[PDB]
Amino acid sequence: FMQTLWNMNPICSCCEEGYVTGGHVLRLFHGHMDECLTISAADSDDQRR
Repeated sequence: FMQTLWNMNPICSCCEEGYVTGGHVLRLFHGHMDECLTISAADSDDQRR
């Protein structure tokens, strides 16, 4: 019942089609046909760093 005041602040809004904005998840592909920046596989002693 005690009053706590809150702010309402927008992160995003409507967006033009085919335009990349912040917050989306993508695949970063560098090369010609098939290559991407990846992290090492599970275990394999690389520690995924």
